[PDB]
Amino acid sequence: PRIITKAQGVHLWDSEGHKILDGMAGLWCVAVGYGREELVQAAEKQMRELPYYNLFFQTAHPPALELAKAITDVAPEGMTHVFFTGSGSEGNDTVLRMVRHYWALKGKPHKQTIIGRINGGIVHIPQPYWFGEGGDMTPDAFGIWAAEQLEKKILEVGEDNVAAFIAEPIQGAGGVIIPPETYWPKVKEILAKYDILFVADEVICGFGRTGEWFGSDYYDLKPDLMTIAKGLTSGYIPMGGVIVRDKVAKVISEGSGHPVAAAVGLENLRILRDEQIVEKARTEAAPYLQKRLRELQDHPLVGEVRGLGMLGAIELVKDKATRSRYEGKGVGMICRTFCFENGLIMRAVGDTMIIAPPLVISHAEIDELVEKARKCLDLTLEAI
Amino acid sequence: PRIITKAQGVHLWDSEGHKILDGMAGLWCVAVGYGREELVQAAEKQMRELPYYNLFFQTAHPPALELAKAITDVAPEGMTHVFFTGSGSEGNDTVLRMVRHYWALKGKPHKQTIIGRINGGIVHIPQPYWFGEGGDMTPDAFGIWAAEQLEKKILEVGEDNVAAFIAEPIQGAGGVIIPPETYWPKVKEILAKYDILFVADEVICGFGRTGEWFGSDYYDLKPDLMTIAKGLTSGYIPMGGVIVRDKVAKVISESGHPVAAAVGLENLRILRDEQIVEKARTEAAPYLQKRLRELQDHPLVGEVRGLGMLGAIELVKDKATRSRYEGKGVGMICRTFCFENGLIMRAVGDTMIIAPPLVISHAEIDELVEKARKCLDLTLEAI
Repeated sequence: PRIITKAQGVHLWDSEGHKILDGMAGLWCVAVGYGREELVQAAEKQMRELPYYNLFFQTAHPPALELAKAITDVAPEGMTHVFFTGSGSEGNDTVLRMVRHYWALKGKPHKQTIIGRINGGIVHIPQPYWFGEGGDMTPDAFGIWAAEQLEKKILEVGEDNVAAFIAEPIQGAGGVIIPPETYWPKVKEILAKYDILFVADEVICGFGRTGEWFGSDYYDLKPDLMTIAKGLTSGYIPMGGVIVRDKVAKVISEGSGHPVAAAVGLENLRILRDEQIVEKARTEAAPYLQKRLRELQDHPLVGEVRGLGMLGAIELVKDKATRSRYEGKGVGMICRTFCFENGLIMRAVGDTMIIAPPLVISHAEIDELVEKARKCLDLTLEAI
Repeated sequence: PRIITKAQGVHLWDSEGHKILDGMAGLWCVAVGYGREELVQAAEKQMRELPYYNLFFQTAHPPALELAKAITDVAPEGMTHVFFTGSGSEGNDTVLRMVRHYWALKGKPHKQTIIGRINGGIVHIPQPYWFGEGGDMTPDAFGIWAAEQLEKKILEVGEDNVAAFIAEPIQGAGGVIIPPETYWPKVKEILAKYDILFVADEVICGFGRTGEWFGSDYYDLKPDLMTIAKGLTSGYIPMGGVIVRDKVAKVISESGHPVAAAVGLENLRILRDEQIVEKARTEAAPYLQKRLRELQDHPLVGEVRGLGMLGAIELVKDKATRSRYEGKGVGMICRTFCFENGLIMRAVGDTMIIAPPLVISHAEIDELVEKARKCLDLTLEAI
């Protein structure tokens, strides 16, 4: 366990003066990067004024109402309400209660089952991970097939027994599973046929991570509920939320947020907008990040490099043609260790190395990342 | 009323300069009172060095670890572990899954049912509310009966099918339901007979509210799990948690946001180093309970009850029968007068309730009860 004494921009400094590039932005959290005093001052001002309370007695410009309006401004069309929580985990619980409450109010209490994906009361369908699970199929065909497994499960369970499909636009913690380009159009086509709610888990994809405001923007999804956290405050203060489409909010309405967290969240969103951090990540940072990341495709250890927006993944293989793994050898952990010893935070999911840098990472910092990553891929192979 | 421009000690100031005594401590949470700059500085400091992280990389003295130890320091017995959450509600969600997981890992997956109380997979037993439900029984005899309904319900569901009993030591949001003195002794007798977990809901009672550190302390309860929030940070930043007994944690074994934890750590340090819990018990609570009970002569008041830093006033139409102005919205009338006259009291039905900041002074207690009596006058005159 290394002791950090400073954090600024994309870098940590440990107690030994070693400078570390944080390629995971905290835990997918620190969108604007470390050391933005403005977020400190927003928490300090709100805590010093009136630390807590709402309705009957409130401050002049309550940050939560302004936060919700600002969230709905950058959210997909029709997403008009926001219910705030203390965390992303509390958000995903809140959302699953909302879908079942929604159907109960609609007079359909049998609509109880949540369909989710492997590695993403509850039933599961295959995740759209071509690299590990697609075999010799084309990405396009494996994406259509995986999406088709949602329809099968809806009919197997029974539409009148299904409440909702829940999914991250891109599975984060499961290994930056970027689906084939056929996947989401096919899922939309299936969702169009069935009276079930679609929950977009945007706790990782939300607030700039794909180059759009939300992963739902990236894939033109029209979810009914979106769970958010993390990037919402750039991780400076805990907070989650559920964004709700107008029709759903209308049903739930007939049958909130802490001010200090909301003040951090409002200021974090304002910075992302007024400094065009999201837009510049899409147009300037991500093109450089993805081109330079894939330059590692030549490495003997790298079976694949994938990524879009500010997400990236590097697969560690034993043979490239067959996409096999150094089974049992804990290659991911070994690579991660060398990463930590050479001032680079990547995380390992299996033998997948994943990165999600702060959105403000510069080209020069991207050069530092891919340089340190190749450096540790050599160290890993040599160690094997 | 409406726009608040300054909050200090036990008072809020609106934009026209009216000083309002917050008799509810935010919503049961502002234990140390408003305007404590130490908590601001703790959050500010922790936010600017490193905002967030877990293992592999950590700050020099991670606040969550110290806070766990500080909490267990003041917690009962062998409450050894703390698991942090973002809120009290998340804490209560976590504790219900913790008890069910505990019995799964022990190979008893049928132990699923949670026993709660009315006004507190789920089954309910009567709340120990003598004023509203005891009729003509003595409080002592009503309290025994209410507790005995816990045994009946365990046996009715079947011990093998019950995971846990969950209760606040004193129901807060339900209207400060202070039980008869015989209730918790009889409940402990019952719990001692059956192999179920006991969850004390301490979101409201924790961190000094009863004059002890916890409601479990006041009634010498030995819960297996305790849910906490609110006073833990004095509401300056949201946080919740679950304190776990050693035997539960050992089975469950087989992290909290650093800024929230840094605020909770300094808030706990203040409650201890300035003896705020102790002085509430020995100085503020007796004065408060005394002056509150002087309202019992008011024609509208059917009962004053209270212990520690909790208080309740029952508004009745007829004292002897304990009857209510049915349908006439009396509690809401009274609360509106309170707000207009610089006093925040919550209404639950026709009970007015208070839970002031623990630091409230005798002068401020005088202020509260002068204002309460004025509004009891205004309420009865409007009726």
